Amino acid sequence: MRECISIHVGQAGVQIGNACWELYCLEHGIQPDGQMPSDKTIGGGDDSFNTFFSETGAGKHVPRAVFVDLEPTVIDEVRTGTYRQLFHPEQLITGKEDAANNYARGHYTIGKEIIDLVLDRIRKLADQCTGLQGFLVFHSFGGGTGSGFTSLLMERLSVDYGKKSKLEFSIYPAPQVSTAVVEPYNSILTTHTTLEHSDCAFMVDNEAIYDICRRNLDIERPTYTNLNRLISQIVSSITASLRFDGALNVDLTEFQTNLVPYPRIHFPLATYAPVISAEKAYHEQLSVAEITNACFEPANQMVKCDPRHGKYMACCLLYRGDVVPKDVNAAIATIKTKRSIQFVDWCPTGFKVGINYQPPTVVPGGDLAKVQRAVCMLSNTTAIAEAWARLDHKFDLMYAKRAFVHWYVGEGMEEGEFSEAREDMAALEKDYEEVGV
Amino acid sequence: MREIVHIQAGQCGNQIGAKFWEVISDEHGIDPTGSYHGDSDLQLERINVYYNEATGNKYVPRAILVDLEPGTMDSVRSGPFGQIFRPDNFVFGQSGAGNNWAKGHYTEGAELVDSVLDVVRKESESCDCLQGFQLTHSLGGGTGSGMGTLLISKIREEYPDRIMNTFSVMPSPKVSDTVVEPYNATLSVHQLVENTDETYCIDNEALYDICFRTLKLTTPTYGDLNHLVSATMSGVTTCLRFPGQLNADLRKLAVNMVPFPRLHFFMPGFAPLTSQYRALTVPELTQQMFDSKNMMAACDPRHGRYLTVAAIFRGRMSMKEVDEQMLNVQNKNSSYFVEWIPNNVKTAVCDIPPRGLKMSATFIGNSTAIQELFKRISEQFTAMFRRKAFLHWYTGEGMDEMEFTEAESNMNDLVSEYQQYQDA
Amino acid sequence: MYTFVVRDENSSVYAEVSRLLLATGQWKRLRKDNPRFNLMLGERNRLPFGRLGHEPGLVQLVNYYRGADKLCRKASLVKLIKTSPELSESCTWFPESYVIYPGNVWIAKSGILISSEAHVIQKYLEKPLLLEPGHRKFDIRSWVLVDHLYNIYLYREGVLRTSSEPYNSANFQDKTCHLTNHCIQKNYGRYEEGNEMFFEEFNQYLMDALNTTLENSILLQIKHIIRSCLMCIEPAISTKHLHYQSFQLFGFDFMVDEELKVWLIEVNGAPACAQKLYAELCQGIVDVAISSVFPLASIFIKLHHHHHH
Amino acid sequence: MEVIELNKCTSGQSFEVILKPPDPSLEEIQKKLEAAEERRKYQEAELLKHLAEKREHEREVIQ
Ligand SMILES: Nc1nc2c(ncn2[C@@H]2O[C@H](COP(=O)(O)OP(=O)(O)OP(=O)(O)O)[C@@H](O)[C@H]2O)c(=O)[nH]1
Ligand SMILES: Nc1ncnc2c1ncn2[C@@H]1O[C@H](COP(=O)(O)OP(=O)(O)CP(=O)(O)O)[C@@H](O)[C@H]1O
Ligand SMILES: Nc1nc2c(ncn2[C@@H]2O[C@H](COP(=O)(O)OP(=O)(O)O)[C@@H](O)[C@H]2O)c(=O)[nH]1
Ligand SMILES: CC(C)(C)c1nc[nH]c1/C=c1\[nH]c(=O)/c(=C/c2cc(F)ccc2F)[nH]c1=O
Ligand SMILES: [Ca+2]
Ligand SMILES: [Ca+2]
Ligand SMILES: [Mg+2]
Ligand SMILES: [Mg+2]
Repeated sequence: MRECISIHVGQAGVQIGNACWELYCLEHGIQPDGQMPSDKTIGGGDDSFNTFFSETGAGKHVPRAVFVDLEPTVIDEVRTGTYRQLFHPEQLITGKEDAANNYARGHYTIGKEIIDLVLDRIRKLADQCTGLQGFLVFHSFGGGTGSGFTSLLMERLSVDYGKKSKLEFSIYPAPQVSTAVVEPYNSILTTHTTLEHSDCAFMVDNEAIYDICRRNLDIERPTYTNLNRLISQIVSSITASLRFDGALNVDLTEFQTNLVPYPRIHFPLATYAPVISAEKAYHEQLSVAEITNACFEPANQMVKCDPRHGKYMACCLLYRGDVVPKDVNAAIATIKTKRSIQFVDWCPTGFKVGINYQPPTVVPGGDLAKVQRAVCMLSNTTAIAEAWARLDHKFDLMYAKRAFVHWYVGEGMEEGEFSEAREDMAALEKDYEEVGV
Repeated sequence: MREIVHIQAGQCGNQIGAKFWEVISDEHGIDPTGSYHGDSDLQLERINVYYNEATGNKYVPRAILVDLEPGTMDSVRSGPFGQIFRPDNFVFGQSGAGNNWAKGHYTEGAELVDSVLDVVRKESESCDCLQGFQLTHSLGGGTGSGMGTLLISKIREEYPDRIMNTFSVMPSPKVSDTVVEPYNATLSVHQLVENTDETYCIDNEALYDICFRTLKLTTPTYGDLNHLVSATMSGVTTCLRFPGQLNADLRKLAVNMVPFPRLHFFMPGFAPLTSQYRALTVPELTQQMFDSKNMMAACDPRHGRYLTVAAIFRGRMSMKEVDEQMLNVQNKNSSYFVEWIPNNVKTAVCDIPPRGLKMSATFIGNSTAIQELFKRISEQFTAMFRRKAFLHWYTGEGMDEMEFTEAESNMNDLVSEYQQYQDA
Repeated sequence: MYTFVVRDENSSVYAEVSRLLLATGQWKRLRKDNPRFNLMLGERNRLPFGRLGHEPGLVQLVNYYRGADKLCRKASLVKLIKTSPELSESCTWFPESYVIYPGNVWIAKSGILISSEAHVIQKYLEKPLLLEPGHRKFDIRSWVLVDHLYNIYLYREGVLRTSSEPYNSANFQDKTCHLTNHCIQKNYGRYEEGNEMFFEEFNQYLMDALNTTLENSILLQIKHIIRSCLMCIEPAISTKHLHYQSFQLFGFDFMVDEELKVWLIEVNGAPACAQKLYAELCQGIVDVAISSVFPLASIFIKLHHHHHH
Repeated sequence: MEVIELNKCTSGQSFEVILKPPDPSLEEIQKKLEAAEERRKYQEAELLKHLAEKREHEREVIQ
């Protein structure tokens, strides 16, 4: 096997990390103390789950995880929480003073004094790896640490680990659950500086997850805990091919090959069904057809957009539970004739199906009901550029007036880096249309 | 970033300042002698923000008391919660400042300033992570205005990266001690434009009107005005003094409220206005806190546009109903919020309500309408200054007319700058 | 109190819809670039559909169906018809049309060339129906309103845009007898006012000259074409289950031949109404398309037909 | 509609179905981190140069 290191930068990164590692532990039967009874080779192994967990002589299974945050309070709740024994203290890195929702403060000012420490703690994990693949980086677009320090990290990782892949799990800003007003700036700035350094990036619009929690889980005012437990189910779906026996998406390089033919256009749209509430008394269990068909409804997408007015470059269906190849092919046939699924001319109109027979694991006392079968579609569609236009428009409105800019400049950053980063986004939007129209 | 250092300068500063520690000590369950007698752990979870822990498990305010005469600081020590303050932090001169900015800033206050800074340095030294400073003062008098703005300048030199916020009571002829207040305020505003991250513009005109018109008090005392200020000061300080999952410090807040550096003069507000039995519904709080009648600065927000709004609700209510009601006023009065800062109204809800009330809301608005305040003081200034009236009091302390002309020009610049964004 | 924006100034139709909304006391107009609206009355080109339906607490509606340009451009309309099964290459109500990029009489269009020598090349209807007295060509315009639920509403008043010159087989270069557009004519107003005949008179002429009615001879075929065209593209454009909702007004241009067969010529995305009918249609757009979505304090015929097979 | 490269195992299976055929260096980073720190320390100098002038005006008035 080949090892994968997960990095969780900033509040959103950290708490989503929490959710994922809690879930990964349930999926692999690993307990809070770190023992895994079903594992028979004590002290090591080259199993599929060992890509995400290392092992010690006492029998503990240890996440290949590094949590970074420029202030203590969030990572302190990992240190004192249910999975405190799971991690070594060196994996959990914290500063004293945060980035104040300021990209420049996170990248340039406070980034510079912690970047070398973080790289060192990452090298401690990379030296336990017999054959490192690369990195899964979790962060927010809107936070200062999430935007600023992530982009600096991604720059240095390309230098120190040039041969390795880098995947992003990115939380795109939603006004309904952010108190930060300067997120458009932060989102564009990080996306400019991280673009050449990220091989495949999975965006998750908090707006989409929030309504899925309202509409389908009946949660009146979704918390971050509600959002994170749902995101982790999606993240797990995506990373299960790395952690379980299988032939589709077995390494980080195969994600880039299958999903990203055009390297700059490396933002695949995730869609996920079914999301069903545990408080729901009577639930009729959905079939392969119904849940596959649910992947082409915008209400289930991680980012709200319209795939009908765009073109696909690649599609991946990743099933969990009671699913057989012929029930999937039948559903794909039915769906092709009813819906608008137009591909680009140079790519084959087709689907890479992956199945795991183990049904989705659900966090006890959580919001999600147990299901017989579930699916996560991963599709690189040009419709997701809708997200960029929106973000870019908001940027343009504020930046025309130089609103909030002095804060960034005041942390050393140059005004020219705003328009420089916006032109890269202006180029990116234009790449999407050339491909999609 | 957790510890805040509070400073209170002059009669007004020390009065509203003493009420602040009266209100918040009650909310954090701290008695007049400094001992804890609460019930919720939430009362002690972020107690370090405003209190130092002392031997015997006593809580001592991180508060520095300043004046150029003993009078008001002897009243504070005699008053209901005066015993809780550290005695070393009572720093005072003798000869006063005679409502004279020059005396506060340049002559009398100069003599005292370095001893006040030593107490600041003392408090600042034993602070795990200092997030910034807050000052209470009036801009109308001598000490709070002159020495307060001098202290702000000296703190910025020694601590250039910490946040400096103020609670600045503006003068008004309606509530007026001396004819020279407009002079004192104009000289101070120029200081605050340069050296503060946020300034909470408490207008005494506005507090008076609220006591007169919308609270049926015929003869309002300073205590009646100070009741409204302490309720508001508790309000703006809640989100740091308690949780609830709000991961914010003064800088984070200042980054999201101040789009332009010079334009950081906020319009504070409070619902319901008190001096009750029926608790207000979420629609009433929302309509009231946006209501001009509940604004602590005497400006009509309809005459300006909001750059940013921050509303923080206190008590047990539906966050759904809050979101709905806050979205209802934006989407039905969208001309009064600038389009070029998307999503500029942000909101929080705290579970713990203040003393007396079952649910309240505190309003912090960075509206361009605040120009009306600075225009009013600029008019009062020019009326006197065009005949060089009362200037002898300042020139006798070594000031030149040039400095007045400058300060006049700087405030008229500030007003022009607010006008720019109101039309864009 | 709802809110809207106006981003089409030329639009004579939605100029009146804007006016009718304002004169109610329950709709406020905002600036062109204000995001906090309920209704967008949007531009023709580059309407930013990606920005709709993303404002918290606002139900957003727009007066255009995204992807409806596939029915309204001529080049795509031909390609839609040849590629869709629901309207095939053997489609009886569409003229034989081809695509080459920049009785054997044809017509080219996107400058209009009618010859045999010589964008889309289309089979030209050599023997059309000719109104008497006059011996002259016409085209019928019907206004269709598709709401947010995809109810297809045909407005009951259409109009014949007539030629005023006798139709000539041999003389192709003379454009005023072959092309029956309103601009090209302005004999401008000899027989009927502004070359505009309405559905009452045209029903009466048919009864007298041809012993039939408009409802039977022509309008059944129109309704079949409107329904067929719109249901074909419903999956591609429908805003059911979507985070913003759409409606749109369309204009369907028809041609009736000598043997009373109706032919589809063009679908019009941003259509202009006839002078008389503005008041009623623009009230109808408000009643059915806007007020359904946003309720305040029939002129249409609904098209639906579930034949079981 | 062809079902290609089917691989099966005890925990799952996977296949493809086709419906139709068709960086700056460590020098440059550590450079431009510091160039912002130069502008940061120039700005803080300008502040303490400006404040130094306020201090000599304060002495000039009392004198
Ligand atoms: N889904 C999700 N989003 C989050 C979470 N925490 C924060 N966010 C979002 O992230 C953005 C704010 O970024 P944060 O991650 O809090 O900021 P940070 O990385 O800690 O950076 P600084 O606060 O500037 O140090 C907003 O859009 C929030 O809604 C979380 O736990 N889950
Ligand atoms: N195949 C055909 N047979 C007979 N007449 C035809 C024809 N194709 C077009 N025409 C005539 O040409 C005229 C204008 O052409 P067409 O309707 O294709 O474009 P247009 O753009 O002028 C309509 P509009 O601007 O109202 O949408 C029509 O009035 C019609 O009578
Ligand atoms: N709201 C309020 N204003 C006050 C109070 N005391 C004084 N003022 C105002 O402050 C100004 C006088 O300043 P003061 O603080 O007495 O002078 P200092 O002691 O030299 O700072 C006048 O404009 C008064 O209206 C008070 O307790 N409350
Ligand atoms: C509603 C919330 C998300 C907390 C918010 N977003 C932007 N501003 C705010 C709210 C505040 N913003 C401020 O700048 C603020 C100032 C302040 C806070 C203190 F705790 C102490 C002193 C202050 F001056 N107090 C606030 O309550
Ligand atoms: Ca093992
Ligand atoms: Ca002396
Ligand atoms: Mg943070
Ligand atoms: Mg006094």
